[PDB]
Amino acid sequence: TSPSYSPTSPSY
Amino acid sequence: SFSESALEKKLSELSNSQHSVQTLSLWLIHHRKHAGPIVSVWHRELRKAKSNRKLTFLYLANDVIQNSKRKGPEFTREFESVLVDAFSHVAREADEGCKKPLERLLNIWQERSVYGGEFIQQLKLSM
Repeated sequence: TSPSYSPTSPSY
Repeated sequence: SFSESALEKKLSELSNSQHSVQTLSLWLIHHRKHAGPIVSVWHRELRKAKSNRKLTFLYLANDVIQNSKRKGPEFTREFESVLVDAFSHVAREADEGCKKPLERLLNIWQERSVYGGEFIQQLKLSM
């Protein structure tokens, strides 16, 4: 199972 | 190739993983031309999903709202007329559960200022 999504992962 | 009924499928298949959210969110921005229909069916499938996946839908929102901005203000624009409902909806049905992850998503939203101050409010008080 892959790592869980993190809302911050998008590039800011 | 965009098709509403395919989106409903991908949505049905959306898992919580960092990969699932991030490449479904890429598919949607490929079709930024279809932003209005995309959001309207997200809003419908969101409200149909069980409570353990409602959060995950809001995390799809996040990754498309945030990454669509290098491409144009389509999904940003489409989602605001919806998010006050989606949040307030997911606030409830979190009846016997935790609204800390929703209150953080609002905070990483006013922090990065993905939306604007008066709209981060109303998003906060929708719950």
